[PDB]
Amino acid sequence: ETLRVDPTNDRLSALVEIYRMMRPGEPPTREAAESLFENLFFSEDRYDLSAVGRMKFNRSLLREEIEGSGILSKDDIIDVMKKLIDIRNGKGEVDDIDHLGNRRIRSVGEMAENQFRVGLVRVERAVKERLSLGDLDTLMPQDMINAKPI
Amino acid sequence: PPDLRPLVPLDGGRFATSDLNDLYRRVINRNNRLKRLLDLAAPDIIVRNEKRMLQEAVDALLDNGRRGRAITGSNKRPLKSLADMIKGKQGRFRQNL
Amino acid sequence: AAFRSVFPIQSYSGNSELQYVSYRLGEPVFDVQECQIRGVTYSAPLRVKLRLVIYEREAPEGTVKDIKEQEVYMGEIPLMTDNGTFVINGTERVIVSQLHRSPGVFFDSDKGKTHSSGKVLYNARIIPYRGSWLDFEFDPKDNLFVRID
Amino acid sequence: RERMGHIELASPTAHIWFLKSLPSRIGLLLDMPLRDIERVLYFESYVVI
Amino acid sequence: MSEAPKKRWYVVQAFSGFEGRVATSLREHIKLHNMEDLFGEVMVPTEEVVEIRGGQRRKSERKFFPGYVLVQMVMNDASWHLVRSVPRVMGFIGGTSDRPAPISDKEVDAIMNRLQQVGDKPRPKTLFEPGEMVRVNDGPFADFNGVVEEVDYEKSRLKVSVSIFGRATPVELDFSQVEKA
DNA sequence: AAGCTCAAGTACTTAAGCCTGGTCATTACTAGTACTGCC
DNA sequence: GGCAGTACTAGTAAAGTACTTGAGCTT
RNA sequence: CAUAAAGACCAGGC
Repeated sequence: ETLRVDPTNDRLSALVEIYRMMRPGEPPTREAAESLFENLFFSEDRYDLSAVGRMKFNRSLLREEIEGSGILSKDDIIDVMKKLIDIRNGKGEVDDIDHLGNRRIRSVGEMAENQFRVGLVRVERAVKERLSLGDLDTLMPQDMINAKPI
Repeated sequence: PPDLRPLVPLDGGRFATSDLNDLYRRVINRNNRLKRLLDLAAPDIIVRNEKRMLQEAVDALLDNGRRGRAITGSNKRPLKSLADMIKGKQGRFRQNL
Repeated sequence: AAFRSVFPIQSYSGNSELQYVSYRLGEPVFDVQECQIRGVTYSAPLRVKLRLVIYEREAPEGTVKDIKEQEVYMGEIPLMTDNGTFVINGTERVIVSQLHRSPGVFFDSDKGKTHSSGKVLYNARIIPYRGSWLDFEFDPKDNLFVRID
Repeated sequence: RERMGHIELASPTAHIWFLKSLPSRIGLLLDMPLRDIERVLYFESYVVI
Repeated sequence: MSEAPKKRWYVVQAFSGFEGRVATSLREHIKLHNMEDLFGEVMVPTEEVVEIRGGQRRKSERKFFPGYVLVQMVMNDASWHLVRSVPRVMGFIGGTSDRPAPISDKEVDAIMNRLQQVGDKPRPKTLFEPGEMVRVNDGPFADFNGVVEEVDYEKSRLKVSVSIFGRATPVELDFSQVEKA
């Protein structure tokens, strides 16, 4: 009944609506509607659930292994929503918010990393253009990288 | 009033003035333009370009923010209007009381 | 662990491969006692080893080369005193650790339906650190919705 | 300080307190739209009811 | 496209003194579409700097319209929406705050003609001395003038009548020494 | 067809004293001009 | 000596209220 | 007698 009130019918109009909700006026292009949704929950440069958060994420779904990637996958959210339906029907109970398996201390070095990854995603866009601004192979010291956005 | 807006320097090459010094200087430069450019004495169906500039000049004395704010270079804050000193759009109503 | 997200860069007609070795800090500015008695900012530059190679496809000129620089200056991060405090401009600084809810999935009671009655509903909320939100809530019409950002 | 001067404006202008306010003083008494026509005529290019 | 596109223009109410790099920032933000898609031409009536020359009197005024950009782009209604999306622009101009009304091209060229029109009547053109009409700039009779009454192309001389002391003084001068009326 | 009220939808709201501390930066990008090096 | 490149420097990019309004239901 | 701006944010007392 969510599908019946769903206006979209395929992958394309879903990406059009996901761009259009993130200013409800227009469809962007062919390419930016893909790149924005890939930069919502499936790319480290805009969405990093850092590598501890995968380990805490696996215990919320009773997974066996604890290692994995930082960004989410297409199999995780469906398995979460199954547990949402199961808690709605009556089986199972709520989870503990304040338990320390969920309530985690973030260290000072990890905070410096989380204030350095902001400059990394800008300086990657710097080295993209300064790959083309280099003459032949002089782009190591300064013609590649800037210390201003970091 | 003349002495209500002084023009003294702060220290060296910097200044501390009111935000009314940038707004009363515009309304007067958008006043005689409709009088003598525009020497007509026309039907009112012709002229557009001046009251779009003069009304734009007096709106910054009226209100900034209800359609379009008035900002300065490297400043994403509206110019402190005469109503904005009373109602405190920038949060200075929490500073007046 | 954050360096290795920006090294594979793939430009069409460039064929660039950037491989990493290690980071080594350079020299500091002064010691731990001149940052209080003086106006020492103590901005230690961060220099990083790099290994890049180029295979250009624009026009064959017959000249190819691989010039390698040992250290390149990127960023100005402060360092740590022998106890564990920082300095940036003039003063001593300590960053407090952060404790909040996990980057995962949760199942609380309800939110949003405090205006109406809001009888039985269950819902999920995810807290990321950067990006957009992702919620999955219900309505009195028994339909599952989504909230992004 | 006490003495005043006045600026002769050739064309008169509006007071936006009487315009963007929801109880429109020139929309209720004088039967125009209270919000719509004010965002149609004043700043824009509709001419000399 | 199946139907031929028809490009139109609009007017962009922005800040005064804040306009030319808003056009440059239209080039910045709306970069990288490999085309010739939507933009036809940008029109910048202001200059990014100012001239030392201003009004002759402080009573005398300007016909300039600072902060009013004119951009060509199809939606139909495009080039005030996506020009306010470039920052330091006051609003959205025309029919309503989401939908401008279209104007013709000749009205746009007339808005350019309001820029091109200058204040050419405080009535001076001098470039002129008591003779009628030339400009001598050499020797004794510099900053004076007259008429070459007898032209000598073979001798390369011009017999110019200088009105000094209220009296004509016909003197023969070179082509490089004078400027022809 | 006119119209009359009703309900959901929407935007907007104002955040219970005063007091000093220290600090921190007041803008970094574009355009024109002037200076210097090379042909 | 003249022209072009570039660097320096001065303008300049939570949980509620009211209130609106769209729609469903009658003379 | 005149000068130390304005504002933001944080910490602190009760």
